[PDB]
Amino acid sequence: VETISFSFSEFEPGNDNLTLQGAALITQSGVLQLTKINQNGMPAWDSTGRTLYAKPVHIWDMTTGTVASFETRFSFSIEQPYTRPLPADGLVFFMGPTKSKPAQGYGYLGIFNNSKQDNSYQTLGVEFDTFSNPWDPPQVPHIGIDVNSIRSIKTQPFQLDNGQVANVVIKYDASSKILHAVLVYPSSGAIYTIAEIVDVKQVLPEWVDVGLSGATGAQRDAAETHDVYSWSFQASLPE
Amino acid sequence: VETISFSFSEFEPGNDNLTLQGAALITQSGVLQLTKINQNGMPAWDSTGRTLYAKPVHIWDMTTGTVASFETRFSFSIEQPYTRPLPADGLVFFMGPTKSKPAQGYGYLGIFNNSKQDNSYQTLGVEFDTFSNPWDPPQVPHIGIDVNSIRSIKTQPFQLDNGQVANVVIKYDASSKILHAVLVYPSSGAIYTIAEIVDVKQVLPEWVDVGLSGATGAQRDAAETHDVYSWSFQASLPE
Ligand SMILES: *[C@@H]1O[C@H](CO)[C@@H](O[C@@H]2O[C@H](CO)[C@@H](O[C@@H]3O[C@H](CO[C@H]4O[C@H](CO)[C@@H](O)[C@H](O)[C@@H]4O)[C@@H](O)[C@H](O[C@H]4O[C@H](CO)[C@@H](O)[C@H](O)[C@@H]4O)[C@@H]3O[C@@H]3OC[C@@H](O)[C@H](O)[C@H]3O)[C@H](O)[C@H]2NC(C)=O)[C@H](O[C@@H]2O[C@@H](C)[C@@H](O)[C@@H](O)[C@@H]2O)[C@H]1NC(C)=O
Ligand SMILES: *[C@@H]1O[C@H](CO)[C@@H](O[C@@H]2O[C@H](CO)[C@@H](O[C@@H]3O[C@H](CO[C@H]4O[C@H](CO)[C@@H](O)[C@H](O)[C@@H]4O)[C@@H](O)[C@H](O[C@H]4O[C@H](CO)[C@@H](O)[C@H](O)[C@@H]4O)[C@@H]3O[C@@H]3OC[C@@H](O)[C@H](O)[C@H]3O)[C@H](O)[C@H]2NC(C)=O)[C@H](O[C@@H]2O[C@@H](C)[C@@H](O)[C@@H](O)[C@@H]2O)[C@H]1NC(C)=O
Ligand SMILES: CC(=O)N[C@@H]1[C@@H](O)[C@@H](O)[C@@H](CO)O[C@@H]1O
Ligand SMILES: CC(=O)N[C@@H]1[C@@H](O)[C@@H](O)[C@@H](CO)O[C@@H]1O
Ligand SMILES: [Ca+2]
Ligand SMILES: [Ca+2]
Ligand SMILES: [Mn+2]
Ligand SMILES: [Mn+2]
Repeated sequence: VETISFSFSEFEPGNDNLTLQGAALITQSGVLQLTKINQNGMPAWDSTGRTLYAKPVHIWDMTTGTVASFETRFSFSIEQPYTRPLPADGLVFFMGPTKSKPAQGYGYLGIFNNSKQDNSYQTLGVEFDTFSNPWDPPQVPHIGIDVNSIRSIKTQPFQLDNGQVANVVIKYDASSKILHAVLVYPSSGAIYTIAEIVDVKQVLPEWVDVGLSGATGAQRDAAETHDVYSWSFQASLPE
Repeated sequence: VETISFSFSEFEPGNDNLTLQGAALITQSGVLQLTKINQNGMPAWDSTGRTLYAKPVHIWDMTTGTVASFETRFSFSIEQPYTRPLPADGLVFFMGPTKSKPAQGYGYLGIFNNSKQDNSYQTLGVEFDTFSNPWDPPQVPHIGIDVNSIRSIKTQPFQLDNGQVANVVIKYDASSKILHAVLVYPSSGAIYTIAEIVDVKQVLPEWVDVGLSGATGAQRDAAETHDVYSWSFQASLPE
């Protein structure tokens, strides 16, 4: 069995196990700030940042046809300081082709280039979307399961607890092909759940990079923070 | 669309919306004690209790072939006062034929009569099992999805936070046929998730009773409490 796992209870600056892209930065306090925070302490608009684990993960094998089961857990907080304009755009946990660079920001969250369902993306993502684009349901924020498109195959609205830490658990069981995600806010006790069938062999390449991406809006002050405090991941490929 | 819903933020003694069976009792403090608590305040062994909602729920229609999506949420606590003998047996949320009475207690949790996979049971259950029987995995406690049998089709071990309140969310999406459950302990922040494919049309009758059942052990002091503080449920059958 081929297993891979990592656990960051906090982030240390200078760590070579994470690939920081775009605006992503690790503070001295051990926080991963996906999107830019200005000197005045306010979140900057027109910002895109990603963080990828430094080693590729073997998700499935074409020869044997076996697929890996995996689980990831992370904690984040989103603070929206202004009433106007509407905050944007969100953050997303994703898996896609290795050696990838940031795609389009804003509503595309740094992982897509347009709003089409294109098999060439070879990307699976679980988004926490804060702005309603034309391809989105009217309710924001919402959790969404993205399969080769920013147009989610399933969404679940949730109430943002401004600035509070949210705990996320995402699990994929290869036998049943179920991707199940949970979001919990310890501050209010709120629990949100979402699940859908996803056959990763029809979406992802055999080896993928795993990461987090965040993005702020296309207009002045259409922004919010996208801070991550911890991140763990484990995958097991039966051989 | 045929919808049904109920929400008990607390339980009131004398309420005619709940059918209490066996040892089940609602205290003056508003707590639903599924299994017996002696005058000395200790849980009694050889006790079985259930609570069913007073109205049957339309889960699916044979004529149109449509099936309902549903969600239930409840909070409970299990206190295990002794080191020896091992505590038992657990509690379970279930759906089965209408007008049913308690079945065998102990490891059968008040909803099964033996350890066979029998289609005649017509029962679906999500258990929180505290004792390892011969049909159980060695790890206890564990969450389990029971389909016409006490021998779960899927299990997920969890660590009991003795006497602390646990929050449970169980959701069934008819379109994908996914039954997903989550258990969260606010006291420790622990989150457990479990999911599996279950086609209710192959298990349950068109109309079912929904309830909670709990049971203590077959030997002296092999017991624990099974207290429920709140319970909500909603089901929607598309027509
Ligand atoms: C977080 O980042 C950490 C820093 O990079 C990761 O730890 C490194 O993990 C490396 C594995 O990829 C590991 O590399 C090996 O280092 C050996 C020498 O260092 C050890 O022994 C020294 C004494 O001899 C001692 O002084 C050191 O303190 C270490 O104990 C070296 O012998 C190995 O070489 C063999 O294997 C390579 C292939 O991997 C062959 O090419 C080579 O011929 C030989 O057979 C190996 O060296 C690395 O080889 C590849 C090359 O590109 C690298 O430059 C070279 O370093 C390295 O020792 C540790 N560093 C430390 C300080 O521990 C950490 O990885 C996790 O933890 C390690 C221990 C391992 O279990 C990994 O699988 C884990 O992922 C990162 N953590 C995470 C979660 O990603
Ligand atoms: C928790 O338990 C509560 C107590 O039982 C539930 O509330 C009852 O819900 C009954 C519905 O099943 C409801 O029954 C009706 O009562 C009507 C008379 O009472 C009202 O009007 C009076 C003035 O006329 C007023 O004084 C009262 O305070 C009430 O406002 C009565 O007219 C209805 O009869 C019609 O419908 C029946 C069929 O249901 C026909 O048979 C009949 O010919 C007529 O057409 C009806 O009466 C009931 O009929 C069936 C019979 O077996 C019953 O004995 C008889 O009572 C009842 O009014 C309320 N009680 C109260 C105090 O509100 C509660 O139900 C939920 O809330 C209600 C309001 C409703 O929305 C339900 O759908 C909800 O489930 C239970 N809650 C839950 C979550 O289960
Ligand atoms: C398609 C696109 O990028 N849309 C963006 C949206 O994502 C958000 O950033 C918004 C902020 O006002 O600006 C545009 O509408
Ligand atoms: C099959 C059966 O009822 N087994 C029971 C088990 O469920 C538990 O109650 C135990 C307590 O010591 O006693 C027996 O082993
Ligand atoms: Ca959006
Ligand atoms: Ca058992
Ligand atoms: Mn969206
Ligand atoms: Mn069991």
